Amino acid sequence: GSRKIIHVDMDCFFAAVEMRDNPALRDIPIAIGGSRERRGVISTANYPARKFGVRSAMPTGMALKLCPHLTLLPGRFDAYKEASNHIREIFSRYTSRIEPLSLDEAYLDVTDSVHCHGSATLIAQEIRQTIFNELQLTASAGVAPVKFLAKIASDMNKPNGQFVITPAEVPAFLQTLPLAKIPGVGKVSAAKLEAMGLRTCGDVQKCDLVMLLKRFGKFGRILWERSQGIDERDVNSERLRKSVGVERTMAEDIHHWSECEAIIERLYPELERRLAKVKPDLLIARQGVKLKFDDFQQTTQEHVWPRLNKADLIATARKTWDERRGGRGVRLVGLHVTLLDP
DNA sequence: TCTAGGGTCCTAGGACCC
DNA sequence: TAGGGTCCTAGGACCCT
Ligand SMILES: [Mg+2]
Ligand SMILES: [Mg+2]
Repeated sequence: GSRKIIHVDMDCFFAAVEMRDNPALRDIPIAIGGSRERRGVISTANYPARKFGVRSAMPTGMALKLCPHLTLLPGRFDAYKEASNHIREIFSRYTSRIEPLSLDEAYLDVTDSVHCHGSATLIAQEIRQTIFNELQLTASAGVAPVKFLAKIASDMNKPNGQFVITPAEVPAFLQTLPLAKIPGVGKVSAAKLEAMGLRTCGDVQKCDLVMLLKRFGKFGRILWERSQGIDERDVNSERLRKSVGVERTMAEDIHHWSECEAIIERLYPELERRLAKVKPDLLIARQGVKLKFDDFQQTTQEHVWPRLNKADLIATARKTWDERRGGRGVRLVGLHVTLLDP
């Protein structure tokens, strides 16, 4: 009983939308990201910019040093949300078994699909073609028997391509697969694994589950499982958002409580507006604040609270400011709510 | 170069309950 | 009756763009 999992992933999503809506941007290096003066980072870049080394999460000052002609865009999030809604509606034409992971990607379980003669390869191709036909954006896709391999596979033939891993091909694929390619294995984990001589899934296959469990806890079981292609996580179409946050990094650090309070006055109506979209009565489980300091340590303090309330967020930020700032500049202020459970 | 803003999930100590 | 359970909370790795 092998499943058929597709992972669909839009190509250079934000930049692809901006190029479609303004073809003057198609052939020059562009990126969505905050300006160097706004102390921004790159959200994403198109391929002309990626050629210079520009990457997501790169500080904008670095991207502009690599690519002096980089054209920087602020982002049009309703445009991306509209594209997201459209591709999820296209997914629904093939299956209801859809787990979105972000605006531009989703897992599909097409095990029980009768479309395209049961071929997940052809379903993926048809989805990608339909997306191009109806949105004039391209997507890539990965097909595999489990989630994480499908998600890895969708990167292998990007842009505008796809890659299929059959069960017969899984062992050879895993043997030299870098651990850092597994979603959830990030820089810190890959470095700790590298330092004990573990770089690939083939390396972890030579390890004892008990050792990994002592050395990493539950993460060690996930590493053990993924390194032999085990991933029983079902595609789940019923996940719901659990939190809403609004935060801003200032162009210059602030050093005075008056400046912090003034920023919160701007953030609060935005938090209220976004909460009201999903919870019109503003009823919540917790609310709280975030400060990030000029040396990049960050603190959050949140608490049980029944309904979004500005004065309590200001009061809480004042306590955090007085108690934890230690004369440092503050580069970021944020507000936060935790939503009621169901 | 100088480090975003939207989030999910896991950990772990103490409070609290029995 | 010596420890078994379950929330509150802060922090941090990690994910997407
Ligand atoms: Mg993408
Ligand atoms: Mg994606």
